[PDB]
Amino acid sequence: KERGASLQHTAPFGCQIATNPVRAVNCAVGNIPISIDIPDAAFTRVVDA
Amino acid sequence: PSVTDMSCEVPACTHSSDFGGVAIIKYTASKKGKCAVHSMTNAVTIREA
Repeated sequence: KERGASLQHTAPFGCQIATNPVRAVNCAVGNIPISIDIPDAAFTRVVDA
Repeated sequence: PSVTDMSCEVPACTHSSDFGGVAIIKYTASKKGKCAVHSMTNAVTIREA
């Protein structure tokens, strides 16, 4: 009864939390590095373009 | 055949063991025929003769 607002409503940065299992979805915090090792079949030489 | 209005553009070049340089030469000729290509500079070698 005197439980107050859950973390679903009070957590900053718009985190959406689901359970079974417990997880925090779409917490807009910081940035992220992504590395792509692209194969060589996808590329076309400048002269062919 | 004789030629005129020759221009040379290198859209992509990489100094490597393989043919890493490609050059597109726009020209105007006079008639159809076989022409020899030769580099007057020793630092460049063309695969096609």
